[PDB]
This record gives sequence, C-alpha cells and structure tokens, in this order.
Amino acid sequence: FLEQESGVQQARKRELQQAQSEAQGKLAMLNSQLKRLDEATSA
Amino acid sequence: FLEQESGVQQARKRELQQAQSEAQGKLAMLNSQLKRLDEATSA
Repeated sequence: FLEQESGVQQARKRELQQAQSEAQGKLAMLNSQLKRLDEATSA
Repeated sequence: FLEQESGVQQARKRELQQAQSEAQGKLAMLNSQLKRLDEATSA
C-alpha cells in the first residue's frame, strides 16, 4: 500500500525498462559507428 | 478504488509505455543521423 502511494511502484516500473532499453540500444548503436570507422580504416 | 477514480490508474499506464517507447526510439533514430554524419565525414 505504501509503495503504490507514490513510491517505487510507479517509480521503477518504467525506469527499469526505459533506462535499460535506451542505454543498451544507444551504446550498441554508438559502437556501430566505431565498427564503421574500423571498416573505413581497414577496407 | 481511489486510484481507479481518476488517478495514476489511468494516468501512468499509458504514460509509462508511450513516453518510454517514444523517447527511446526518437533518441536512437536521432543518433542515426549522427552515425550517418560520421559515415559521410569518414568514408
């Protein structure tokens, strides 16, 4: 009851997925440009 | 009962997913143009 009244109940449940998905996708896609730079500098 | 009567019950349950999906997709796809600019400036 305490949680549903303005706590982790509606704090985390978005935080978890949004932060995880955003950070993972952004880091992988930023590594994409690193892979492409390696492509350019190799062949 | 209080929540279902005009509160977080129907406030958050869209807010969470819409904000998360929109923000994540928009930030990743905006980083797409950054990756493409790096492509252009590299090779």
